[PDB]
Amino acid sequence: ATGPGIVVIDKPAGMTSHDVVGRCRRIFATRRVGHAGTLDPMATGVLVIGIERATKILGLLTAAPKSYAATIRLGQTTSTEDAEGQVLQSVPAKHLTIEAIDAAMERLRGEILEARPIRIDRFELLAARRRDQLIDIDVEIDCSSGTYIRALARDLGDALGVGGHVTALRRTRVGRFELDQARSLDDLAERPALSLSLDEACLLMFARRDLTAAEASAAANGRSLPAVGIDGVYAACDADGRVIALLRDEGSRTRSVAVLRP
Repeated sequence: ATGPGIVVIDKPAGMTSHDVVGRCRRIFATRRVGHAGTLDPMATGVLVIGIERATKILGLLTAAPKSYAATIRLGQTTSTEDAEGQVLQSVPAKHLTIEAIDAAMERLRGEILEARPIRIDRFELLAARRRDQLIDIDVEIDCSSGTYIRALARDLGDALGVGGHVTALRRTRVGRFELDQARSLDDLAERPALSLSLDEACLLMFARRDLTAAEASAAANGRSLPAVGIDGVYAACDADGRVIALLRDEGSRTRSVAVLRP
């Protein structure tokens, strides 16, 4: 009933990204639902959902930069590298200083089936608390993907010689979408609404090209148009501002990325 669009969800802890999609299928009374990239079950925070034909732009959202707030427990390793597993190795971290921790964090910035390059762009220390023999640190991580944040925490613990694991993980950003635009699933169930319509999401994210009636008919069929030198994927709109297709300029001709209004 809402039409196509995107919804920014604040995922609850423990829930899979698949099951969020499941709940949205029920909420929006449709089977055409997808997400723009998994968020770890133990994590909370930003998960971007597409409804109806907005599923066709999900791939353009998946490589977006991400930011996380995390807590790492120094002094203990666990079987899962998070607080859900049993403690395996336990040694006091009490000798560690802010200087030592911060320096080891700085050192872990950089680039880490086919092997994929994962960038840890930022690894910033916010706070540190003593918990008897252990140290809990609150951190912020900017990365291309959060898939190996557990490994990062383990690597930090390893670097400091005390071991580490993640006790809290919260995604604060996916591309343009932060937690201030995110709603809870109960909030969404109460009043089902999109964050943005598909038109709104494309016009926010991409460059824009207004098409004549002739160009608009050709775009709706996925046929090529003359290129105008636009840089990157762009929204090709009709006279009414409706986004017909997402295109890319390649030399003198366009190539269709996705047809949104066939």
